[PDB]
Amino acid sequence: MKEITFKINGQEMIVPEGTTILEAARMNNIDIPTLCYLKDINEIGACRMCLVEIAGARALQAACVYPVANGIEVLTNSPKVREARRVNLELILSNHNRECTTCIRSENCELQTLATDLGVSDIPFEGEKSGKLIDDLSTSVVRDESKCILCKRCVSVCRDVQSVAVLGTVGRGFTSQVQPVFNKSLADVGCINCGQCIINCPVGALKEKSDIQRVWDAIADPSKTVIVQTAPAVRAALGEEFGYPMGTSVTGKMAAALRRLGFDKVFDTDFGADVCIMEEGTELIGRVTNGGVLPMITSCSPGWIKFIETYYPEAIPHLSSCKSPQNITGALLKNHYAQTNNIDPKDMVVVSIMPCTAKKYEVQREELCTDGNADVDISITTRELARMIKEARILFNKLPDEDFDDYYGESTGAAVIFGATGGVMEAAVRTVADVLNKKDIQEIDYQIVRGVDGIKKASVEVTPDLTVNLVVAHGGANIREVMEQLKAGELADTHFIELMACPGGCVNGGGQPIVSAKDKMDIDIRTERAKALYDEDANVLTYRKSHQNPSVIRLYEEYLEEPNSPKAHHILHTKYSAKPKLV
Amino acid sequence: MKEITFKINGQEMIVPEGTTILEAARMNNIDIPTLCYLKDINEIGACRMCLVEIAGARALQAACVYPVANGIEVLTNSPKVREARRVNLELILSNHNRECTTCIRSENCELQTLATDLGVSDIPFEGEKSGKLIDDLSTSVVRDESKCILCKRCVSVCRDVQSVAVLGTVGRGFTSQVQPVFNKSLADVGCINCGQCIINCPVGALKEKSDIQRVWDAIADPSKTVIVQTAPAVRAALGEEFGYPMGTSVTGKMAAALRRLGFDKVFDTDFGADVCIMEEGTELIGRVTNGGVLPMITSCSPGWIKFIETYYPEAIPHLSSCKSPQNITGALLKNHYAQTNNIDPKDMVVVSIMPCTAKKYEVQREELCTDGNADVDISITTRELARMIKEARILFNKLPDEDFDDYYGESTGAAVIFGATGGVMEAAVRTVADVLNKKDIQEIDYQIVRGVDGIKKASVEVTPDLTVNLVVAHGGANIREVMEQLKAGELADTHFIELMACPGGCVNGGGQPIVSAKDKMDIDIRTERAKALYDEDANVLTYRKSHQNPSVIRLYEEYLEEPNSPKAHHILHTKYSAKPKLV
Ligand code: SF4
Ligand code: SF4
Ligand code: SF4
Ligand code: SF4
Ligand code: SF4
Ligand code: SF4
Ligand code: SF4
Ligand code: SF4
Ligand code: FES
Ligand code: FES
Repeated sequence: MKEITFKINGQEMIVPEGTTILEAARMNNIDIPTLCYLKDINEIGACRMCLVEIAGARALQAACVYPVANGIEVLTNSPKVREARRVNLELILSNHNRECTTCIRSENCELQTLATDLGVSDIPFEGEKSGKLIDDLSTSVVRDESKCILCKRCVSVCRDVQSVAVLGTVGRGFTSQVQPVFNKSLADVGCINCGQCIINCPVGALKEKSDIQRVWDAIADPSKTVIVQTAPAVRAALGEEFGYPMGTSVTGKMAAALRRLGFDKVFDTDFGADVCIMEEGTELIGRVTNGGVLPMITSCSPGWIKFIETYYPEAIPHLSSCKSPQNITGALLKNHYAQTNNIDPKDMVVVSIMPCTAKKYEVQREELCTDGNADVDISITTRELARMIKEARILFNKLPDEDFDDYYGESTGAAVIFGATGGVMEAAVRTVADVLNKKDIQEIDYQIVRGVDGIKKASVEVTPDLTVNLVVAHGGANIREVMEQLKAGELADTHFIELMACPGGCVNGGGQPIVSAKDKMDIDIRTERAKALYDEDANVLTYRKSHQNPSVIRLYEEYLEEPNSPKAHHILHTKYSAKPKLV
Repeated sequence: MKEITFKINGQEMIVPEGTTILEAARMNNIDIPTLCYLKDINEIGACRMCLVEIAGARALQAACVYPVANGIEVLTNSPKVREARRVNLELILSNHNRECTTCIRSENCELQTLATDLGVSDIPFEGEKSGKLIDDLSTSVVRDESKCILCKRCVSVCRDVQSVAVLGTVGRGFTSQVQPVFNKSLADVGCINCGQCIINCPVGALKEKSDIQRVWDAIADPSKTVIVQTAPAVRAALGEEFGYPMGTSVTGKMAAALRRLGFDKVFDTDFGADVCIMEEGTELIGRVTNGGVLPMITSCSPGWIKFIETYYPEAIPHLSSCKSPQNITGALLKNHYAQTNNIDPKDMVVVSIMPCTAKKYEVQREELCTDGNADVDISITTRELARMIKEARILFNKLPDEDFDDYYGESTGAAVIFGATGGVMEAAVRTVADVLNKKDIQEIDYQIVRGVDGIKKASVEVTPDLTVNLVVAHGGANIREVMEQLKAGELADTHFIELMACPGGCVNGGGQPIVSAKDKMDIDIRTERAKALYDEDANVLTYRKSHQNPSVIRLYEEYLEEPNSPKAHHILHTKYSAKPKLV
């Protein structure tokens, strides 16, 4: 490690080799504007915002990608720098459609914050913006080309982080635009509905498919009763919308606010989640005792199973036949609650507040229906629920707390930890150990693989006669790596591999509220969300295990008999088919 | 008091007579959109944004000015209400220029918040705007009629609370615009530079005169050294810009930030304020001992003295020849500091940070010059200081603290109370009692006059042979009332009256940062600012009395000789002439 000495603006510093002047000034309490810069993701120098005077330099240099050097002098407040920033913002703003009353981003468009910050009132230079081509055809992602700034963040994210890379650049000059391949639509190619591309864009050129009109139409029907259900991870970040500090639980406030909307029933996805935990435990027991297809993987997140269908069909024996916890609880409410309440199943409308955006495509699937009836009707993301609350506009900061409904709102901590990565797998191994060997484990040690961060390996003795190999995976690149190893066959001994496309778990999902870059250089939002969720876990004083909850025991005794029954297979078990690829 | 029962949205409530529905919903934790409503100021129903359904009503009614009645039923989320709100936003935005990148208000324009809140899709209803012209001619206030939406808050403020009313409405249809009288400019009529009209406008149609370009030109000069001057009320509300809670002191942080800006010298006005208090007290003693013109009034705030010379020339003999504390400090730096430092008086540039906007007109006055030299050069408000430091872009939330330079940065609590209501006169009577009778008083009981709030009276025995009558006034209507009473001669026995043009004192001045009506309904920002300033006063552990400060004693002994000297009169005392009126 080499030590570099540099002198800026009255202060000298020693830094390691590879240091950039930007985060060096950040550490030394100086801020420089950023558009195209992301920490360790997009470092190319296309933004052309961050100019600083360099001693001995013919012209200005961009501080974003500028490596430090020894003995240099840097001054950041010359008149040339200010004039260059003003003129360059005037140039770049002549393309972005200036009707900022109606952008979804609106208040936190980083371009708008820069525009106000530089105080550049006038725009002397006119122009002819590029062609307006609204791609309002796909299922989840909507693109608008009248806004895009060629920041290149979206393409870098979809190339590196997700290892999919269905976006590229075409043309030259004004003809240069970001497009999918073959001039098709997003849904016509192998897009995974990752949600990272829509969350990382600093302008609002991308938006999600809005179904709030359908929601208002559904709630407007007196003949239709509404069943709303909640994720464990909605209270992980929603408080950030209302100016609350990171890590606030508003669960009772959320229930009260949803009741003020006039929803007939409020409920949690937790109960069916415990049901499917019992499920995967049951076919674990079966595949152990019958030599089932191994290694086993879950079927929780729609995104990566979509990826497996699209790209690697050869692992289709390895998937779990179970349907998603969303799908489990949706079918459960549409059947058992309907039987108890003696109401026509078409007379219920079920709405879900989930953070994945891939569920928008997942609900559109033909085969996720029971008895020809829709298990769930409308799925919505956290951001658009927030805007629904804002258009209703109840002062959220003074709500009291409320409880959930019988029976399917009850909670357990091992099912609270669904929000973080591997909590599903933790609950599964804890429950199967409790069932088979009466073993009381709370946490599992994880082996961090050298050179790859985000992949986690574990192996704990479930029974003295059977030690189960455990692998955790989040991040599309990690999925690609572990799938390549699985095709190579070196994971033959492995038993469970848990996968989601979105890195860091659902707290880092596509439906989570938008955050800027500044807080990302400060604090990992994943870390604070995980701490808040784990603190919520430690406070669950009713049950830390799913199989001990009296509600799931009641349902199993009365209506579900045992898992892997013919009724259980017919209602909760499904098959998947490979999808045609257009790549 | 009559009790009214009303049943809204599933809950019944009792209110006193005259309690309209909006605050009834507010205390019941329900919010309704407001544009044209202000608490106790503007109740007219022009906005037509706050529509709510009423049982048995042919059409919708505006909740803003709708009185409650017994046995009514109110529904707030019918589809009719939503469609009406959406169409009225679509209509009203068709006139407001949609160039929201470069409004001064920008981020916190209430129209932007409403536009995002209602989630308006597009504006199909095109056309042309009203005729436009920018009156970029007045000294302080700048108008842009292309933006304004006929909220009528500005005209109500300038009519009621200021008792000036130089704004009105003209024309029919599109020709209906708010304008001054006789198609003139703002500076051509009896405008007082109140600043309330600037602070209260919820759209950004009004702004202050910007001189940041002159500031950057001045600081760019190496041949000119810069001395910056701070008012005590600057840190009363600066923190609100950076997301800090109400009542945060960043004084040392401000000193550090200013030093990072390249200012050569920093100084606090408390020294000159103490000198002015001594001069006023010496004039007190002289007019008592020589039968001077009574009652005594200050000459502190430029606004009200502008009002007096413009409207009531008969009060000139009752006025005090002393200049404003910032002006006296500027002259002192122009003469005594120049003598000590042996630097040519034109080679200094002095910039002042005032919460008044009337100082912009005040510095333009030709009579306020010493020896043909400009006492102070540039004055800027707190808001544009925030803008200049934001574009300077140092991360203000992690700055350490710094001290002020000698001998003119030292402070006393008697000068800390300068910004608060009545503190100047408090310090004056405390110091004169200390000088003449060695009387130790910390606070004086005040008589609140019945029927008028903001007019404040006291009479405590300064000496057993002389009790001084004490009156404090803030608010243009209160100024008008006390001036009318003075002309009637009812205040013959009175000795001191304070006149602050902006209501509530300079802590509520035009230079303070913009706040929204949501802030104004629940809490008075004046109250929290006064509490912060008084807590700062209680922590002043160096001196609670001006005349015990060694710095003022040194300057009086070495350079100022005795107060009310011929040199003191020639340097610190001035005459005012009546200005022609065009009303
Ligand atoms: S980039 Fe989009 S959100 Fe930002 S100011 Fe422009 S239109 Fe508004
Ligand atoms: S969406 Fe547009 S602005 Fe955002 S990264 Fe992609 S190309 Fe750049
Ligand atoms: S959804 Fe995923 S695959 Fe599709 S463009 Fe975005 S990041 Fe790429
Ligand atoms: S992290 Fe969450 S949103 Fe992302 S794929 Fe997994 S379950 Fe879906
Ligand atoms: S009213 Fe002014 S500040 Fe508000 S959006 Fe329009 S232009 Fe921008
Ligand atoms: S400044 Fe103009 S737009 Fe604002 S309230 Fe007054 S008249 Fe209406
Ligand atoms: S500065 Fe004062 S007098 Fe002039 S328009 Fe504003 S409120 Fe009225
Ligand atoms: S109250 Fe304050 S801001 Fe208003 S005129 Fe007086 S000193 Fe200036
Ligand atoms: S912000 Fe520095 S090059 Fe992008
Ligand atoms: S807020 Fe203006 S009419 Fe009600």
